[PDB]
Amino acid sequence: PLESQYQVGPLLGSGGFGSVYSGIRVSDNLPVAIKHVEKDRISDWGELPNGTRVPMEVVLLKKVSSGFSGVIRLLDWFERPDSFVLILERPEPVQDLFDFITERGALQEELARSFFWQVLEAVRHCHNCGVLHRDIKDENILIDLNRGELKLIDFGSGALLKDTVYTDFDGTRVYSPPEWIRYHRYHGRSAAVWSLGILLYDMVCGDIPFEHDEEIIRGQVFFRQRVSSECQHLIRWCLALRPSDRPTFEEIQNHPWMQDVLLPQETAEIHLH
Ligand SMILES: N[C@H]1CCC[C@H](Nc2cccc(-c3n[nH]c4cnc(-c5cccnc5)cc34)n2)C1
Repeated sequence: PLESQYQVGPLLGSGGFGSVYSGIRVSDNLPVAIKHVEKDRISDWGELPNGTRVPMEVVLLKKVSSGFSGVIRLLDWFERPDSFVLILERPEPVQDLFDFITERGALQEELARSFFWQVLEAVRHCHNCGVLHRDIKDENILIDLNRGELKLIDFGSGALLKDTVYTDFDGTRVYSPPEWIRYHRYHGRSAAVWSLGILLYDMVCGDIPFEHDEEIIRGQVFFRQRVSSECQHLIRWCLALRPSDRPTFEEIQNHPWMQDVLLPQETAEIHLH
């Protein structure tokens, strides 16, 4: 019975992903997040190592949950008649990147550098564990306001990482690559890099670069804020129209703009405290 193991708090939010509540594990008072997703709303299903029907999200989460905490870890999960309930780690105090950007405006490049680097590390961790997130965006990353550490959330649109083409997509369209818009086909890593380009622009400009399909397809970036030439270059590289023209993750992290990143703690002391 999960109803007695957890003290349910306020609704943190709801949307396509379902409904997520703040919670507290009664045994040790550990802060937690409680996510409800209706079975009717789940189209992507997977198999547990012990042979059982579970949402793919659970499968993916299990594969990425462990030491490296760039990703919010799954602590436990329950099946109900018409829904699944996930119990997830919850940092405190916390704010998602979307709200942070909204309230603070465009981020100083030193801050964006640290945040972007942490996201890259988190995404690399996922890929190394055979998991593709498919919905990297500011709304899906949490900021531990005390430690300056970022955490990736919501694998409800994710999939197992593969080297062949994806022909399905239920992520955020304005973060999706031109090859999806045009051909309904994309490969995991190169598509991820595109979304990262969108994210980086978002960090240093205060808003997303594209709104309509035609803009994504044209792939022309204009800067509304003062942004260094190095940063502009990295962004334009990630947003290359041709997937094969985009940088690998190693290439991104070796880019000149990516050098001399602050540690999470230093980042918090300077920018969050
Ligand atoms: N864009 C917003 C929409 C509302 C959910 C979320 N906000 C917060 C706020 C504090 C903690 C967590 C939190 N702590 N731990 C978590 C684990 N998973 C999720 C989550 C969010 C969305 C979809 N799936 C899972 C959220 C959390 N999430 C992000």
